[PDB]
Amino acid sequence: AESHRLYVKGKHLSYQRSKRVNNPNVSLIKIEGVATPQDAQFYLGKRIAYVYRASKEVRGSKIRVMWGKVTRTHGNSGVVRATFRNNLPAKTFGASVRIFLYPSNI
Amino acid sequence: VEPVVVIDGKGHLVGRLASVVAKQLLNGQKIVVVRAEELNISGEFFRNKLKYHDFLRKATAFNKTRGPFHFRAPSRIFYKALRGMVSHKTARGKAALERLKVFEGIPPPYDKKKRVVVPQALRVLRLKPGRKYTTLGKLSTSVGWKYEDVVAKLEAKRKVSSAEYYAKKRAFTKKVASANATAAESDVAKQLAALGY
Amino acid sequence: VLKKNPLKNKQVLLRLNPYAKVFAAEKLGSKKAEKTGTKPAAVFTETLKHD
Amino acid sequence: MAHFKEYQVIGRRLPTESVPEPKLFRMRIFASNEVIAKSRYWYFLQKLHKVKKASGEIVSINQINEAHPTKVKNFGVWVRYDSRSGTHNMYKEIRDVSRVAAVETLYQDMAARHRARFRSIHILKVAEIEKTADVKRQYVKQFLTKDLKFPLPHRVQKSTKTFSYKRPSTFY
Amino acid sequence: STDSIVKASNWRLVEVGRVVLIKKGQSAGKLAAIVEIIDQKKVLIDGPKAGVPRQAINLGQVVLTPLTFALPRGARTATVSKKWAAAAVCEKWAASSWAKKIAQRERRAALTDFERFQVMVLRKQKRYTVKKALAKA
Amino acid sequence: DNTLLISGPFKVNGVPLRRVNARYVIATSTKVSVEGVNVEKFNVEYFAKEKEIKAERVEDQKVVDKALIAEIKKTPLLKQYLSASFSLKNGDKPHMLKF
RNA sequence: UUUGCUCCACACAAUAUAGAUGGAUACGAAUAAGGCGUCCUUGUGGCGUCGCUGAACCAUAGCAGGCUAGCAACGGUGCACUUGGCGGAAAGGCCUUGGGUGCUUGCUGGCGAAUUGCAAUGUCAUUUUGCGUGGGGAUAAAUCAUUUGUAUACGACUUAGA
RNA sequence: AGAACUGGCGAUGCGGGAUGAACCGAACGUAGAGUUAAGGUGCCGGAAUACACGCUCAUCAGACACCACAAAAGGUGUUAG
RNA sequence: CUGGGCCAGCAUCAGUUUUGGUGGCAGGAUAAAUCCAUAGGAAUGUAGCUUGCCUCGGUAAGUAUUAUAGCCUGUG
Repeated sequence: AESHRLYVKGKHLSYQRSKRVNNPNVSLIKIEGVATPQDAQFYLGKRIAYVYRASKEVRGSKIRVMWGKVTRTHGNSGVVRATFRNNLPAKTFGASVRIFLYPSNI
Repeated sequence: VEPVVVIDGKGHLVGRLASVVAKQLLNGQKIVVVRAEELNISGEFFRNKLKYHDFLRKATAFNKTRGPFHFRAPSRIFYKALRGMVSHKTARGKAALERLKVFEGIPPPYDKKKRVVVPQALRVLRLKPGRKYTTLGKLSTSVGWKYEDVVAKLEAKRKVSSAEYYAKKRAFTKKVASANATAAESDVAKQLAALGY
Repeated sequence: VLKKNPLKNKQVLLRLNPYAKVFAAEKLGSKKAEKTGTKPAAVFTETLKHD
Repeated sequence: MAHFKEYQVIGRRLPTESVPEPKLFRMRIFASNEVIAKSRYWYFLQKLHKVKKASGEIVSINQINEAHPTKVKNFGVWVRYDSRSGTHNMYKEIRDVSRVAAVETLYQDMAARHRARFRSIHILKVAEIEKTADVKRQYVKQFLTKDLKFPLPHRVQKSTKTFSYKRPSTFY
Repeated sequence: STDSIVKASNWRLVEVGRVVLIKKGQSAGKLAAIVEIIDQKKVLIDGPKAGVPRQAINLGQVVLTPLTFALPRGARTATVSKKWAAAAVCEKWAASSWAKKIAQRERRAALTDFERFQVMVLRKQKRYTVKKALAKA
Repeated sequence: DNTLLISGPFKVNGVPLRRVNARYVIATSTKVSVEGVNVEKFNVEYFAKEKEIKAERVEDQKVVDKALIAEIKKTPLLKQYLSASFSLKNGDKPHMLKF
């Protein structure tokens, strides 16, 4: 109980985009340990959270969370696509993100 | 999958190392590259020196001080290859970069910290045998880098220290693998083997 | 108000075209062919395998 | 022009009351699908008989499978082709397990060495070479010697991950 | 010294009877034998026992093993089997670290979560008795 | 109401009889016999919201648990297994692991 | 200038953060060659073994990890002390000796957990900065003005004045 | 500089050709999901440091239509004929 | 404290779509192979045999077409 994590780590790389136009509506996530679209199929539909600090407390907390979910895979190397209730801020390209194991249809 | 990754520059091909190290920064991973002076470039030394001179001719004509800066140190020759592969003028660019350090030799904390290689940028895996190449240290020196010998001196001093260290290590790992031997074949050991351990 | 596709949705599949009911029931989207032995003649194989 | 299959194409001129039953001609054509093969049939027939496919018909088209698709053979290959500055005949040899396998390397080789795309080459003949040492070409003879063995020095293994915690070796 | 000493790289040779381990494809994981050399890049292989179909293969999707057995070149599948068996090839392979690690790694991967837990508990037991040893001599 | 009735057992890891949703669960392959366990009475209205803790709840927990614990014990390290929390270690790949 | 100033402890309010959530786990060197183990003439030596990836190794069970009783070791690990040493490339860290103290899931018991109601906000990190207490500590200068002319367009420079 | 037929630009954004009136793709109400075109997929940058057979080493290599030039003539460089 | 209102999770569907696992059929040289039977061959010639070489273990040439390995071709 050194470890308590029940999510897989991921990184927020980019919005969906062509060379010169981006689409903030979809985000591209690289899930740790996932190298192929075949592997990434496991994570589709799972929930993600981006988790951040703020100065103003809300429900007596300075931690905040943006939720979303993995929607399809992306390209040939396990990258995955994700939509969020809001839209990841963009300063967060490179930030860590958390990919849960539910909804589980193990 | 590590807070900081430390790469041994040795036997690595600049551009391919630069390519991987740059993607690493843009994805959030801190990198420090050491031993930048034993980095290679493919194709023999005369061509690479020649190239560096073509780069030397470029300066702002009216004020050479505002025109391109020609960095001669191996670490910094590498930093140039990298920088060109990152949108270094945007905010996100500067952030990516700030996650990265380059050194000639391997200066302390890193000296007692593990280093990794990057196979897809490793020359011996990459260059076809017979193909001529260039040591970055030798190249720098010839275009004005001052500290080849200083870093050489420091490295041998370091390497002596590292040997002693590695020798204690091995000796210790003897005692362990020895004194293990008894437990190594014990009922618990047979159980672990049943589950692959 | 909504086009339903008989190719998914067996209900409208059955609405247009019954038969489907028997088609499925009898299989026949599978269905073994008879069996004959007829051999090709000499000349057909001579020239298949010619040069 | 791809992963090749070899076809028998058999065709003929359309019947006339004057000549019902006109003569039948066959070609063996290497192509990837049958639409190409019949195209190819007509391309050659038109250069060899007065006929356009508008006056003829294809009577049969049948894939010819390799008889011994795991015996290794040495093939003689005869080829006509266009260079940027003329046109040339050329004999080459290829070692392989099937004509279809041989022909495909013929095409890659004509591309590599002579910059000949497919439109520019005609396969003239392709033939298993019966007796060893009717083999004429060094770079295939080399493989025919008794108790042939060789190493494969300097092995590079592909890595699954970007960093590695050991300096690799090329040892085979 | 006074003999001429020359250490010579002891490469696994591509040769009839050389046994190889197939890296890729559908026969990935299985052993086959080189039957006939095609060129510097291709060979005919055949793995009757592991049920890998006699086929021309590119050497890059195969990995040479140290094992080799007597096999006349060109040998058809039937006599490949007879010979492979006569030679006791699987016996030799199984005995290798190489084959053992593959097996080890395979077994680990099949472990249940409960099983993973037991390995933990057992490890902690072994550890314990080890650290007191590694402390006495 | 589609849910899964869950136990623990309480004495083993402090989880009471409880509703759990099936999409938030991984099913291990490890399995205890549940033959001698009552369980008939438990349903949606059992959990119905009508602070305290009902005496029935506390007694049903003991009824169900005693039998479960009696089964769990016949298999070494099962108790301990269930007392111990699950987590991902560095290295774990959910899409690979067996459970 | 009246408030002061500084280092260490742990204590409250603001504040920021390119993004902790089991461990950045140290030979060097070659790659048409090497690692490791062992022997010795300590070598371009002999014998053995390994690779084919870290899919490793180490750690990991307990109210986010509570309360209580023992057995067996005498180990492990944390903490704050302590005996030696080593580290200047940016050493600011490393190895060591000796006890003390907490924990110990090596093993065997006795309790606890619910109702946070079928997921949602539920582990606290480290930066500054203002204040609060108790201890140790320390007790200046620079600028303007005045002046020199080795200086100077003005600033600037360089001198001198208790 | 001047004609022929058609298609364009002009009157027209959009995706590609770094850039660009006219090339390639494709023409345009406000949006969601999917799929593609032309063009791409080491890194800048979304996408295989993919797979396969060759060829090439340049003390001035080479790297993609329109297109941002190169010839006669030579080489015991190396390849295949 | 209910109710609205809105927001969310799960379930059963409907529309669109994307990505897997699996069953049954058809065709062709009624795939070609492999495998089996048989005829016939050869060489990058297996066993024998011959003769010098031996350390007499083995060996080199030569004979020899299945034998103390095997392969190729036809037909079935």
